[PDB]
Amino acid sequence: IRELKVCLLGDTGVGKSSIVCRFVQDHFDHNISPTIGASFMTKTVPCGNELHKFLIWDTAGQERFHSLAPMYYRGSAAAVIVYDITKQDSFYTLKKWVKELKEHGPENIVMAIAGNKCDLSDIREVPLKDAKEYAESIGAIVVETSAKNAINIEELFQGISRQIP
Ligand SMILES: Nc1nc2c(ncn2[C@@H]2O[C@H](COP(=O)(O)OP(=O)(O)NP(=O)(O)O)[C@@H](O)[C@H]2O)c(=O)[nH]1
Ligand SMILES: [Mg+2]
Repeated sequence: IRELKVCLLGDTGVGKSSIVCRFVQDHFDHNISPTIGASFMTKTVPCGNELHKFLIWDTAGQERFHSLAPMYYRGSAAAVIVYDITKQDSFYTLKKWVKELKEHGPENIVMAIAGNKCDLSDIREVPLKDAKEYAESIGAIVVETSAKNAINIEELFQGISRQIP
């Protein structure tokens, strides 16, 4: 068993809790309420010839909670930074989280970007190519996901697993 601390960063409403909830519980609630404080969940996944037990810290995205964020991301093997493909604002917040992360988190932290709500493509505001370049220009992976339709949730975490010895 290889314990991996992962933290979720992103603006409110982007789907951080929905992603974890899909990953861990294989469940989606359209009426999932916001997170107050933080939420911890865990899932063990076989990767190569070793087990990866993800210790997932799903942080509350709301403004009043930013002041509590360094507590969860410090000591993290990886950080999942989530935007909402349907709101471009959520994509600039992603950049502000990346910055804080390169300044206050582990020197060697795995960066993964999730372009959540990809099922709402008919209202897309963030092209995949723009997110792919940004990810490449920061040594991060990018996957467009949908917690709703279970698209690339498992793959998002296979992305983290792949970038570790
Ligand atoms: N269509 C669609 N809706 C989604 C998807 N993921 C999340 N949502 C919806 O988006 C809303 C916010 O989801 P949530 O997971 O709470 O986001 P959050 O970033 O965790 N919220 P908070 O930051 O306040 O804790 C909810 O209504 C949720 O059902 C998705 O892939 N597709
Ligand atoms: Mg939440």
